[PDB]
Amino acid sequence: IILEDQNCKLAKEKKLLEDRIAEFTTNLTEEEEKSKSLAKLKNKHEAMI
Amino acid sequence: IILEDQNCKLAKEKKLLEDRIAEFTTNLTEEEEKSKSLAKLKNKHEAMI
Amino acid sequence: VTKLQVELDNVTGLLSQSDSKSSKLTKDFSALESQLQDTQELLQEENRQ
Amino acid sequence: VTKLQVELDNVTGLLSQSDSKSSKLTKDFSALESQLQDTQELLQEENRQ
Repeated sequence: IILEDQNCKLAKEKKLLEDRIAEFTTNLTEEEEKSKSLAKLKNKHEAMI
Repeated sequence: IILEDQNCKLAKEKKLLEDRIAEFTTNLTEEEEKSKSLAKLKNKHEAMI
Repeated sequence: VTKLQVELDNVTGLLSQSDSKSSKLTKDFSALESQLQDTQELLQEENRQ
Repeated sequence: VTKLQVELDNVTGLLSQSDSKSSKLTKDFSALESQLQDTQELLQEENRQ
């Protein structure tokens, strides 16, 4: 009986964690490209300079 | 044991997701720090270029 | 001019350090924000259950 | 020299704004810590009830 309440609680938490991970992981893709793209942008000014 | 086995494997998901969500969120912000840090440093090259 | 150029690199380093400190807080902000979402959203399920 | 001095003021202002902006981010990081602990305690205590 105690495991049912604990298992049910972990089930809802696991479902919400995976759903929230996609909301943050999706932004990491855009930030990863923007962060990496900005890195080469600084090198462009150095090469142009 | 069968119920504990499912809860045992399911508990790792809630713990892994909770532990991965902290790293995933920090990973997304890591690009912002590098992008912002590189953007600030790149601004110096822009003013110099 | 030559001294200010080298001095500008040192001054620019402080901007990255200050930005890293400010961006570092945002790293934990997204982690805590994502954790609060899993907890705040779970709070609604707690009352429902 | 004058251009580098102007950039130094902007660089000093950027680092100062970043450090000052980091102080405001501490409220969000500190608020989430108190909210996460309160939400975590509420979720944990909800299981006991």
